[PDB]
Amino acid sequence: SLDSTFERLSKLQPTATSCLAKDSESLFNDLCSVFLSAAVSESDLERFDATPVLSRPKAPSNSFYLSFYLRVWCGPYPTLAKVAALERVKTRLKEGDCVDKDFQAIFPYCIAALSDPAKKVRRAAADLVAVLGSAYKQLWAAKDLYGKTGTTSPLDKDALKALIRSVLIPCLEESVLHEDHVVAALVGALELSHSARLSIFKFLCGHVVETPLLAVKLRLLRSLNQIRRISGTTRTDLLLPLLRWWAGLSANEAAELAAQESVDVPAIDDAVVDVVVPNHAAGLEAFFQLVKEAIRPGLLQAIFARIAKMWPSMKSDTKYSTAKTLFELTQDPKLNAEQSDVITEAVEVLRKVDLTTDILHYFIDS
Amino acid sequence: PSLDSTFERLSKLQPTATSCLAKDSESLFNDLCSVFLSAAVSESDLERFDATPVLSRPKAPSNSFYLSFYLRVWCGPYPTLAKVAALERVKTRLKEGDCVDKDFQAIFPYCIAALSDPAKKVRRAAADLVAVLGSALWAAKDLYGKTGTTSPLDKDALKALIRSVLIPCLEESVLHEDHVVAALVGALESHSARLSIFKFLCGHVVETPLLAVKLRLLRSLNQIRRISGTTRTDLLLPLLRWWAGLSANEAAELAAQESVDVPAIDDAVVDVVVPNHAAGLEAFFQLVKEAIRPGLLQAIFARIAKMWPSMKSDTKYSTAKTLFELTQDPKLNAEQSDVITEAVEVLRKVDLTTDILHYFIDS
Repeated sequence: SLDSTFERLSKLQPTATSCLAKDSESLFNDLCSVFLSAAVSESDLERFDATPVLSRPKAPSNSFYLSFYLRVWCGPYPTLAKVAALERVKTRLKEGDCVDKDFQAIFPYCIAALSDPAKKVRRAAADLVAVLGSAYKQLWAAKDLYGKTGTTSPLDKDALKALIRSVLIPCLEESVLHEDHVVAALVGALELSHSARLSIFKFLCGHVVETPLLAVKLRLLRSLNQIRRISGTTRTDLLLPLLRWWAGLSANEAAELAAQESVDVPAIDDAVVDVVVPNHAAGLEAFFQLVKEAIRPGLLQAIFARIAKMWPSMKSDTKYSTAKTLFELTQDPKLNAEQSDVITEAVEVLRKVDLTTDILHYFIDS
Repeated sequence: PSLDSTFERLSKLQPTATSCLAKDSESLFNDLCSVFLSAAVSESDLERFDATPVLSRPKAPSNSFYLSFYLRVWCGPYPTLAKVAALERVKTRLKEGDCVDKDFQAIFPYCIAALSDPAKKVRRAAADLVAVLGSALWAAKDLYGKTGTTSPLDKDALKALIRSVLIPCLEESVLHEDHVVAALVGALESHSARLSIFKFLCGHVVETPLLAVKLRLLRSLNQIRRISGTTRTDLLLPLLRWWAGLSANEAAELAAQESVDVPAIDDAVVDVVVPNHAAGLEAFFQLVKEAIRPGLLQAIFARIAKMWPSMKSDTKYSTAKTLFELTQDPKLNAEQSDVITEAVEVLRKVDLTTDILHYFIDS
């Protein structure tokens, strides 16, 4: 109409559950449908922004208002709406009531938005990071942003000033220029402070585990995954439950979440499996456990292929151990009865890899 | 008197028909050769010697001794002037219409071997001799004792060797020590005279006692897997068998005698076997199961390795099964043989197939 729908939304109940949370799913789509039509007019854009369920005067108290737009960018929605959303939050956070709460939990989504292909979106997330950075020079949605939990390992003060001032703000311009430059920049940052790399690292990783946005997981992972270790803690040591969650869900379940965000299941499989580092005993065990349990085939494939890629940098003795398991796996009575593809995939690992003298003696002696 | 004492001592020695490229006439050859190396520097002593009655000019070709002596001297660890002297003595001895009735083709291997010589003087002297041999069967069953030229060249095949490959690349081979082997390879790579030349060359390589000539000729023969249905392996296998038969003593000794290296031989002998040769690879496995010199062992396995990528699809499986079979052999395991270790080195170095791996697992 579009005011008839605007009035339908007028009589709507404000809430505190975030949009990045389970309970508010049915609400979000409804609002989001309207936003996709309202965002073409600055007039209707304000109409929408203003209806009381969004609760502009309740962000930062509420965690609803910002969460809605976070989710609208980083979502399978056309460019002008991702821009519009980034702007609604950009201008809304300059208002003054907002200089007492922290809002660090937005940076994952800005970081994500800077990997976006649309030039206008990268510039919009750039501007938004600038405003977020001017702020300090406590925590918004600290435990409610995804419903049950929020920002799991918060960012330290020195780590925050290092995130903004050392890694985030200096790379904005080239990040607007090169759709790829963000992952490169963020990796080259966490590989400027010694313990700030660690706190930024943990912070990013936790948000990657906890969001429902597969898209955010991927974009953050394009960079986060290409970091083997930082001061005694491996990225696997931080992200392994992401792998256990993703592996556990059915083919339906994965196809369905992926469809909802219009992302490709294989890309997720690859990204999830890339969480495990070479000489990580527990990550390897998780791999072997997960393949013994019934799982999506593309995931099975992705896991074994990862074991292969991991093989060259596997140390000598864990190489032997991985061959022992692969062998025993070929020899397992239950999988043999199933004639599962686990056998064939395992033998393919044993082909494609460069074996060692010791492994060969294992093969000979039984 | 330059050499009168020695020449009178050689006078009293009785000529024989057992050839120099044969077994028994060893100390005799050594003796004659020692004197020759000193006699070859003076034309006076060269002629005194050439004439000595035990050499038995002009009884060659009645007697296979005279020509075999100088043959053995080109292809020996002897100074340049002595090899040239021998090449010249045979050229001169053979332009003499005394010999226009016998066929001296059994000399061509030794010329070919001689044109690979580094010293240019030797190369051109062998050039002279190839041309003189070209203007025109000697020792056919005698040159090496029990056998001679085991597979000879027909009329068309011999004229093909002379006019087609030898004499046209002759001058460039005198300039370049390399152009000989190259010329012969690019020659066997006419038909099917190629095959008769091939058999002929190989027969002399198997049969000669001159490891140096075996090598020099193999530098070429080994560069040819097959031509018109016959594998070089099928022709050279008894060489491999003989050579594997030798003790470390005998190989080091024979090698010393000609001043060639046991390893270079190990290499050339083993490359005799082409990849997809059932009987040759089978021979390898038999030989390694028997006692052999380690250098040969290393070389045999090293060869199986190199041969692997060209092993046919199924033959990879069968031979990997065989290698495995060796590693599990209890008698060798008690010996803690180096065969086991070299086999596992093969099974490591090689790209396996799913079928081979399943063989390993179901083991």
